[PDB]
Amino acid sequence: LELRLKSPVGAEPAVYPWPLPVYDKHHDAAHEIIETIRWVCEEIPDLKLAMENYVLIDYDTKSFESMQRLCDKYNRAIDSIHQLWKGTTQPMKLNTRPSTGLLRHILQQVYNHSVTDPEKLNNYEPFSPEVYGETSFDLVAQMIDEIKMTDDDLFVDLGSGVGQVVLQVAAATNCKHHYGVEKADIPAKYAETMDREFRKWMKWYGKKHAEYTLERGDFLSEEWRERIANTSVIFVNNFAFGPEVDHQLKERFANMKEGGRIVSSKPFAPLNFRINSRNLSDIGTIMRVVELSPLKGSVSWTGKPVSYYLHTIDRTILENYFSSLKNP
Ligand SMILES: C[S@@+](CC[C@H](N)C(=O)[O-])C[C@H]1O[C@@H](n2cnc3c(N)ncnc32)[C@H](O)[C@@H]1O
Repeated sequence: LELRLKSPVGAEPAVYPWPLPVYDKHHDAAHEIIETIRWVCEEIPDLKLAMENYVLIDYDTKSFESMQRLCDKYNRAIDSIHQLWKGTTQPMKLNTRPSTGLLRHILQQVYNHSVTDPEKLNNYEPFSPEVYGETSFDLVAQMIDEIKMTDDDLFVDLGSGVGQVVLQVAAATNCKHHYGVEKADIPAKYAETMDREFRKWMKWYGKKHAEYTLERGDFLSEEWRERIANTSVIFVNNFAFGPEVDHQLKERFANMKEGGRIVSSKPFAPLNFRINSRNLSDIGTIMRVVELSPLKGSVSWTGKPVSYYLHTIDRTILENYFSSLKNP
């Protein structure tokens, strides 16, 4: 026994066994199905136009028949749309990026099909750099909107977890490459499935994504010293990293090129940094730091609004200090 949803672009249908599984207290396969149909409707006007017909909510996530009736109405509409494209009508553009709303849904779907046992992610040594925590879709969305990127950029998420930040960025921008490196076995293992599921579902919806790679590794290693040096945009959720690891990261950001940028949950240099005779060796001498605007309604455990910081490699700061010394 099952449930099938045909792809709007001919990819292999999505098959859900019955009974539909539950992902967590607020997410189950039944709702995923309904939302997926809703979103494909957003991709295809004619499809949405056909789904209005009679579907007066007469479906209940409990009954197989009731769900099978929903899927079938969706599937029959997809067949007609497919015939419609054989006619004169223009077939949906295949190399487009997903809208933000579809992307949120897609990542939710990929996650649920990938992180089967969410609890396992918390099995980490507390009070260590291994502490797990996920950056909200919204913040990543904010970063993407504020930190403009181009096909010239190289994006890296240091300590990528199951890799959902990399996936969102790869789906939203056109960097030459996106990388995620994660050290712990658990999140890294899940990342392999996140990766497969993601590519599979993007194909299913007919949406394009930039190049990306999810890697198992240690970003403090020798290999990464240079890779970091060549990265133009680094995202790093270092809230629980600690002074030791942050110090080491600073030692590595010191080799980045001008205009290179770093977005993190904990600043690598004071915001009020004033270069003087005692702090010449400080990383703050070669970078501008600013606090990104907080997203309205966003309370972290600290009770205050969640905060992220943008650092921009700017050696002009240092150059001017020395000039100021040739005077005054
Ligand atoms: C807060 S989690 C990241 C969650 C995901 N990056 C996000 O933004 O939602 C931080 C990750 O850093 C990783 N990490 C810590 N030290 C690392 C190292 N030296 N090399 C690679 N990953 C490391 C951990 O294993 C942990 O999963």
